[PDB]
Amino acid sequence: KEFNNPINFQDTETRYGGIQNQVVNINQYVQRNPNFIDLDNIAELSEHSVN
Amino acid sequence: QQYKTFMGARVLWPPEAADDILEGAIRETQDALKKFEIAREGQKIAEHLKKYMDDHFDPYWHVFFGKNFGCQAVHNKNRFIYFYIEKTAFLMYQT
Amino acid sequence: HANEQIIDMPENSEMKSMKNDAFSQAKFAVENYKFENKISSHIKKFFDEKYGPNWHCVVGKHFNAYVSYDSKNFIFFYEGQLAILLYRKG
Amino acid sequence: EPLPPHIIRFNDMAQHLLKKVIRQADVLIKENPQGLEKDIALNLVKFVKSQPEFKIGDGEWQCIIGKNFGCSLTFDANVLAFFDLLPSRKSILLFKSG
Amino acid sequence: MNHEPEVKATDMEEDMIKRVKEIAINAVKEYKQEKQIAHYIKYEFDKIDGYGWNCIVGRNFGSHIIHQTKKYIFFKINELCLLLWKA
Amino acid sequence: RKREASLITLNYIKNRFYPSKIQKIIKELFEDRLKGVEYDPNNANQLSERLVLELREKIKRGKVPRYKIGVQVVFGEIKGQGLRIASKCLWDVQNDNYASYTYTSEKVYCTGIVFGCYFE
Amino acid sequence: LTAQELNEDMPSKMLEPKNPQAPKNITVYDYYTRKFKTDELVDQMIVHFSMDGDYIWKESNEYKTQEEIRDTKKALIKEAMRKQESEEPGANHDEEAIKQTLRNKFNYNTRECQTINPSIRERGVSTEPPPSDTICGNITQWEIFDAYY
Amino acid sequence: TDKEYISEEVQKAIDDSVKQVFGIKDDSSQVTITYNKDKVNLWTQQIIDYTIRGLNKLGKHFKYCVTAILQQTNHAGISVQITAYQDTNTDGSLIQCYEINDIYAIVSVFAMAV
Repeated sequence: KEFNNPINFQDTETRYGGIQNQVVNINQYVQRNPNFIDLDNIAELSEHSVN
Repeated sequence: QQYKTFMGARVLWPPEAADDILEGAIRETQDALKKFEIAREGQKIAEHLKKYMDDHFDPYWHVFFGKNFGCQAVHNKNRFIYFYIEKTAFLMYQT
Repeated sequence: HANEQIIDMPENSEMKSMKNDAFSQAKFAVENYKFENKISSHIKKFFDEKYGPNWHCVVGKHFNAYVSYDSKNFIFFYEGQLAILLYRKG
Repeated sequence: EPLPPHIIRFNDMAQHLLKKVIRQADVLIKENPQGLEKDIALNLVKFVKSQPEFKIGDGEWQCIIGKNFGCSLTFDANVLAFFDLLPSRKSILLFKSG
Repeated sequence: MNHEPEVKATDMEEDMIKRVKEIAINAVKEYKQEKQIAHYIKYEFDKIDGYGWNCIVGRNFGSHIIHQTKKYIFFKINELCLLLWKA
Repeated sequence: RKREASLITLNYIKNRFYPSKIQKIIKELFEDRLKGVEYDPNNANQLSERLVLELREKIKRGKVPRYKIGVQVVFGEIKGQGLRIASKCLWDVQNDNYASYTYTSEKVYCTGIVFGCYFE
Repeated sequence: LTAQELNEDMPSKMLEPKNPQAPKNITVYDYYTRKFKTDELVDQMIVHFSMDGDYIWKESNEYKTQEEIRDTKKALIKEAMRKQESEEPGANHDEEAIKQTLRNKFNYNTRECQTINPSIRERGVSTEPPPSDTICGNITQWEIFDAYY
Repeated sequence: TDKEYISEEVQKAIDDSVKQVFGIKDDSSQVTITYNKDKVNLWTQQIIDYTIRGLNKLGKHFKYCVTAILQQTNHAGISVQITAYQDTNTDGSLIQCYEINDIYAIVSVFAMAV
């Protein structure tokens, strides 16, 4: 008829994400003499009217 | 516009505020109103609630409850709570 | 008939333009729009245009309110029967 | 070793250095409360400059303290410390720009 | 309407100060957000005045910052305060 | 309140305050099991799994039953390595929710995303 | 963008991509526009953990820029070293001292600037409408006429 | 069986999305797009929309949660793990890890009955 939960709902299965290991050099240079970061302190505002 | 009844109170169903800050908020007003009445000494219970919000949540809450009013206000993301109880409608928003 | 107001506006340093436009707008806003929410949308929009943003105003026939504001930006006046409240914060 | 209440937005700095800045920053705001942000900024830059083994070179220590400010700065690698003290509720930006 | 800014504290050349208020009106209309405004100023000022540069856009703040000589300018637009400098 | 009694018919919902309640529950567990912040070898990956199994049961304990729980944990080393873990779930608006918490140490970061979907 | 039919002619509902937790709208005051500006459409996409980290690869576009910055700073240090070594006889100034020697009082002034912030203040305002009194009046033909007479 | 969940179909949907963003495929690195801090923020929003749209097309009456994890040029021991409190003979979930030149990206998909 309408929507009822008598059916057992318990069972649990996991899976295991990962990535494949590579070379140490990686052909990349750590960090930049300077670095560019744009830091806000203000919290994004939104207006709602209620009567 | 569509209201809803949760924790013995009539709130705007799409809960603008986060559902933890809202639950603790409504419950404090109901436990404030069980002590002080709106009809007699109605200024006091607002100032009690305003200070309470600043203690448990971020500061500079504005508190506005009346039997009849209409407001359009700018608030922070998920920091707007508007609920009716019996006949009296309680608005408040963080800045 | 607006027996008891609360005026906490700057007044000094030709900022009476920002107090007088509270009494002036209110009168024009109330008679035309005739809807509590829409008043709070009109008065706010004006005061943001002229004196920069983060103004909150709340208009009701009967309401209680305790709030935090920016010193010398808060005015509470009765326009006729209606009771308009506007103030800056942030 | 106690550390006063604070909210990290972004910390691109060693923990040893950051902890030492926050302690000073809390004590320095507590000294002159309801005091101007530049007065607190000045004395904070003096401290971090004055303290030895705190220098990472390149630019020069320069601190910005406000309640409401967005920004975008070019700084030296692992030298920028942003934090906001919970009791004061005032953000503090401290870094070196080359 | 948005009237032209007013430079409070400044150390810029008669040619430069014009280019700053220029970039300032362009930036304010293009981007709404306070961080996005700053982000434009800098990246434009990285083409004209060499790699190193910095920009802040605060409604209410304070500081002291070390800047290269003739490469500092603080202009306050109507109810918003923009501080930029070099190195 | 006939419209309210009606509202229960279309969807029973049982909207148990999913966001911060779970966010508080996961936060409390993460701190205890992270133990040594310094430890991020290759033999702790197997131990980082064990964490995830424990997590999902405590989600059942924290006033969820009728909801359908799916949790994804990510445990990673940071070396100023710039990565962004975003998500977006196709669900019934205001009828389901998500819970997220991230714990950043000096040398290690652990983020726990928990998805709950109502079922009848 | 599909709809679920619910069994036994229940009110139809559906399932939308949009995350509900994300705010409905987002409003960010423009100074050019000079009035608050609302954006009904939102990015409606939740991020658990964001991390922007200094880390560049060999032969980027962003590396070349970093090299130029080093080469300019180096050139200024080299010139400043060489000029101090050329002017002075057998100069023993270290490269670290020469940099500190390059930053002057008339080559790096250090200004302080704050904005004028109004002190926050918390006030109460209770508005109670005029008292409303019950009145009871009866009117009969005689009482009208009695006054009229 | 018109409705029902299938392992292959989901994997195919994610492949198409990862291809749609930056994969001509064909067994040769015809493109190379190294991971910027600017482009990462855009890619996530692009990938996730494309994955959902992909799942939507063939979609039955399954709700779909998709999380996008990006990683800056590996070199950092990351381990992702997924568990679903859901009846077996009802739904299954899958994750698929991709190795696309400089950028490394893991995509997860939860399936929930309706």
